[PDB]
Amino acid sequence: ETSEGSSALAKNLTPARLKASRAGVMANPSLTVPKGKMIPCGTGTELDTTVPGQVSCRVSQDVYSADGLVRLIDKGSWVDGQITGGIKDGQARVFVLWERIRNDQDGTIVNIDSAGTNSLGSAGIPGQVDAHMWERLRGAIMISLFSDTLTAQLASEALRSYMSIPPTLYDQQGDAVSIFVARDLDFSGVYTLADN
Amino acid sequence: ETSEGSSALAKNLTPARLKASRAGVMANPSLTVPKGKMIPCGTGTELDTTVPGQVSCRVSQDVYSADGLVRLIDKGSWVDGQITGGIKDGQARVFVLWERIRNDQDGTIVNIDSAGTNSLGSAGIPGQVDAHMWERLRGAIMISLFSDTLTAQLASEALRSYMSIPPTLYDQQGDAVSIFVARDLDFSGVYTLADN
Amino acid sequence: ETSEGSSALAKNLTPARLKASRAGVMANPSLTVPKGKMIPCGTGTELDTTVPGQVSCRVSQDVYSADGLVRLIDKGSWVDGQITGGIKDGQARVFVLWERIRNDQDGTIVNIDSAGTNSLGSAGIPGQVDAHMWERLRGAIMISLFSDTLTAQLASEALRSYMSIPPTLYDQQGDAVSIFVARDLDFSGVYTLADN
Amino acid sequence: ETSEGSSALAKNLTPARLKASRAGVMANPSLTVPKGKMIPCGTGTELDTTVPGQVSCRVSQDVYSADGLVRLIDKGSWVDGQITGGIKDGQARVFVLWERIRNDQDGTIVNIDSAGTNSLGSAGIPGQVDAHMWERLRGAIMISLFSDTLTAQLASEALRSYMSIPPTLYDQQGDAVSIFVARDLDFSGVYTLADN
Amino acid sequence: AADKKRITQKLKQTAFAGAKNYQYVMSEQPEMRSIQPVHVWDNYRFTRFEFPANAELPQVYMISASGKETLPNSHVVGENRNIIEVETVAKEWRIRLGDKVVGVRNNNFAPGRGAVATGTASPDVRRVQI
Amino acid sequence: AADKKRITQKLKQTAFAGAKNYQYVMSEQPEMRSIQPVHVWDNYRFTRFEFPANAELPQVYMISASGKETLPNSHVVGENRNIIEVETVAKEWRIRLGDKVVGVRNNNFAPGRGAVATGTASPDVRRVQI
Amino acid sequence: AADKKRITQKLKQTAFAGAKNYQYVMSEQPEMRSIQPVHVWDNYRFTRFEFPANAELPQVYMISASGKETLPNSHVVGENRNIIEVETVAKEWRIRLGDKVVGVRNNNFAPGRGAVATGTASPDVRRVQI
Amino acid sequence: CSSGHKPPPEPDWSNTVPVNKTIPVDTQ
Amino acid sequence: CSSGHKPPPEPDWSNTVPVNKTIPVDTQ
Amino acid sequence: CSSGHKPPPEPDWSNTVPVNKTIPVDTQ
Repeated sequence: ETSEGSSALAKNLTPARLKASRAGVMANPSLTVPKGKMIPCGTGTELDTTVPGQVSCRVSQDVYSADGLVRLIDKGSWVDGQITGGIKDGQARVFVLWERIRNDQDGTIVNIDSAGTNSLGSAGIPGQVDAHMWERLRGAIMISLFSDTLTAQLASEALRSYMSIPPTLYDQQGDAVSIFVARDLDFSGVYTLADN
Repeated sequence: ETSEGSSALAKNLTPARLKASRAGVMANPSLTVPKGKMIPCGTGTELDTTVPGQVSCRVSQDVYSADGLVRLIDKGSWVDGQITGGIKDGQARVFVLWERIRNDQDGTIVNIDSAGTNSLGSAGIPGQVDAHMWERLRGAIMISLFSDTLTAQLASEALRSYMSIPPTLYDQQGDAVSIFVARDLDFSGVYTLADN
Repeated sequence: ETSEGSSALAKNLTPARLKASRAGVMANPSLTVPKGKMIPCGTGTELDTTVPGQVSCRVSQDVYSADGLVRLIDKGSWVDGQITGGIKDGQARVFVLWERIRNDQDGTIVNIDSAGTNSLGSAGIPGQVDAHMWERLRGAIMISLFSDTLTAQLASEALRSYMSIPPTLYDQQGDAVSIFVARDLDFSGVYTLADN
Repeated sequence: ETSEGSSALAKNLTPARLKASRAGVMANPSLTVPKGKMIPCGTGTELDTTVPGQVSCRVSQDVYSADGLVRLIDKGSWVDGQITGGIKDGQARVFVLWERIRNDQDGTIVNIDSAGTNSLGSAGIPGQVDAHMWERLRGAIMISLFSDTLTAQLASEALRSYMSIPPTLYDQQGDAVSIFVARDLDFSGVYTLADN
Repeated sequence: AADKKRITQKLKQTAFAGAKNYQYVMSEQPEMRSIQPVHVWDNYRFTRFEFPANAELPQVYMISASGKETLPNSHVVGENRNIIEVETVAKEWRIRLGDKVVGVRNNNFAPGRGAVATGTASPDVRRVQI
Repeated sequence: AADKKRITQKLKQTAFAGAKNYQYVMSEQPEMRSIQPVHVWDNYRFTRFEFPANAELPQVYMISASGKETLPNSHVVGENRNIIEVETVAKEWRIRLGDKVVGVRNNNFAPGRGAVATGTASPDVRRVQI
Repeated sequence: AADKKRITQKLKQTAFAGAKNYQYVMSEQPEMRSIQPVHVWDNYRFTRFEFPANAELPQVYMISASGKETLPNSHVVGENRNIIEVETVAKEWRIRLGDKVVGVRNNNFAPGRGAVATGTASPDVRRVQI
Repeated sequence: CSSGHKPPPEPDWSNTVPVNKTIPVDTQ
Repeated sequence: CSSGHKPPPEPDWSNTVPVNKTIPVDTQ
Repeated sequence: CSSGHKPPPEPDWSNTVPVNKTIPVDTQ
């Protein structure tokens, strides 16, 4: 019951006394495929965060391991996901949620629960903007032409209208893309060695 | 009872420490038909999210498995669904909920509970817009011609009127369409091998 | 139940009677890698706090110990992180949360939970500003041209609109950067001596 | 249940009857390094309370004891800290929280939890002001040019906007600085005598 | 049986047969050309598009008879694994991938005939309900 | 086995082989030149870019066939540890790093051929499912 | 062992070796000059800047190849303890300290060569994982 | 009124070279 | 309207000197 | 618009005298 912002300052003076991090080794790369990875897939549907609902990609080239010496996750791993719903206003790009990455021949599903990103790597696969400024505007614009024609809160209210409806997006089909699979895959219960 | 947004930031610094994903194999393709699939059906009714209530499609070509080597789900699998109710304003397209996909000769029902999508694949089968701007507008427009004729919140209130009534849609009959069946079908309790 | 601000003043007169600090020795440098360090990594994706979600860097040169005599943390330690979401208005730069620093060949993961900083060292890796003043402005600007054309709270409300949407940022790919790893790493359970 | 402000006055008449202070001796100087000290460090990063997050200094010359006859705390004691977040408006200088002062060769960490000060000694290491009056102003200034162009609470609301966003600071790198280590260090569990 | 299945399944891998259509024609753009296929062929709609190591992964779609486009349900297969076996009708095929956009044409029409009853996907194996 | 693995894993380190492409050409800027590589070579897309002690750490990316850029999934490896082994397709490669921006070009095309089935990443070792 | 370590650690103190670069050139300002170093030398980036008693404590940084500045992870070391051993790449070095701002230049380039595998920080001692 | 979709990027119809190189075998 | 991305900083295409120095060996 | 950072205080490039005095030994 000392001061609180006494505490806070105190917290940030010796910076930080953040708790030590266990710098412990991931045993194997074939024990763990680290993220910091891209799942460089390839989208195979049209995309329109116009309408919520799913996009689908499948892997492109291969995914690898920690050291990066083994090739565990291979291509033809179809992923599926979902765009919960329309972007915001003039937002650069939709956001994408690749959920399960499944493999083709083998099996190798895995609820990955990562977002997708861009070629560039930035999160969310980009697209184009349907502003729909029309539908949001046509309201007061008919009405107001009438108040106008009286001669020959509606602005405020019209703004409360406007923000109501989201815009939409769009991203074309067959876009090169990737996933920031934000985690770790074990294929140390498939794949192991050896020669020749 | 540390900081909260201390936590959050902390969460997103080492990105992510999202929980490892079990990259485990779907045993068989004839154990599992993965989504990331399209159920390329064929709609056989007029559609009008004008009125809530059902559309019906039946499969077109075949649905397959994981590897994609077996053809389990075959054609003539009639699906039925429902459009809970009218789109929003100038929305590109209605949304569609294909519920049960039933099969014809065999049986093979299955409450699939997926949305439909487009040829393009984007979610929701598209259509045309009845704005109905008329009925929403005719209100203040009669009244206001009277306040006008006094010479020869109604705008705000007229907007509260306007948004009240939804628009509607429409999509024609016999539209090529598909389903993002957002899940997995087992026909590993029908279909199995073999030669010749 | 004396005075309170009696207390406070009293607190700050003999300044401080802050509690003595145990000036105790970190045993080893190879027991502890102190922060006050930079993790001079190298970013390998485009960055856009436009969209929340992850960036990725990997170490550049080496990280060292307390005395600084041993080289424990070595290069090729890929880090991954996250930008929870867009900067504020004209904010110099996004903020960055490098979470887990993983090592390559070895293993050596470690949820570090530190922010990134700049070449300069200042916290958060910088970037460029998409103001997006457009989308925030286009609202009242269409509407108001209409109230304008009546001749040929909307300002206040327009401001409540405006602040709503964040701006965004951007920082290019391959930026030299560093981490204020705000803590201590033990590699005294890897690395130890000796000659030659 | 006498009067209260009867009490208070009474309190401050015989001034004070503040409780006697135990004028007791710190045993040793090598038992205690008193504050009233400066930890004359040397900052080695750019600083910008623009962005919250850490600065780092390392000691410059030596720190001493009570009598000041022994040199216990020596140089090369790297300190790290944190600027919780941007200064206020035109504030002379950021505030700084040096947290842990760690030593180099030896060890000698110590969560000191003191603020930094200036060469002059005044608390908080100074810097320069990014007012950012721009971003705070650009709001009403676009909008208002429109209300202006109608011819060719927005002021109040614009002020509520304005104060919202903090300014920022800046202090250059390699600034001579010091810490009002607001406490006492024991190195009477390292360092003791003697000759020659 | 366990071993009964096995033998069969191998039988099932190999069914990219029947009398193929040998000629696929493609487009040809100086950008396309580069990352083109190795061999692309069909017997059915079950079409294979093999790829070289160093040839990107396009995304291809089918042109249904509607003429408008559609997306095929495809998969890739092969030890090579490069090839993409697609299991949807269409003569043409696009092969987009960002800017670029090829569009191999399949070229056969034995019209009015072809249908039978495979009885699985591939005719090798079969469906003997459980 | 414990010892079975080991032997193999060493086998797996060394597979930067096949018939390499020897010529990489790079750009050349007076700023670039300085912090250039030692040796940069490829046999595949599995490309190595060795570095000297005193040569900075660029960040490099791949130019997919789309022509637009992409970021490779790379790693560095080596006792030297300096080299960066990248495991993504691309002829060219950029090698940004702040202002500066090199862009070694790889230079080979045995087109239409190359694909096989490694069967792991590197062909030394193998995948024998568990 | 306890005594095994010790012996070694001493071995590790002394490794400011290899073939040094002897010439560092500095700037020279009438303000700088004063609080200049004693000896400043390098073999690596592991660079030492010794100081006299009566020479202030600058704060120095490195100029990475980007040319833009950076801050080195440094430490000082020595019985003298005055010297600052820095463990980051860079030819030049600034040496700011308030107004004042020196900037010793390192002067060597054996380019394209140098890299090996120390195997610790300093090559004396070694890493034999636990 | 509104806009529609843009008709698709249309591949070279003019130039037309055969796909296949050598003659296909079965991989799988 | 809006702006796009700026096309990338483009490396020297004109001057073109070979990369490799000596001939590569395997390190690892 | 906005301002940037000010490019750094730049040391004497003109005058250039050698650093070292005597020749260095190892301290530590």
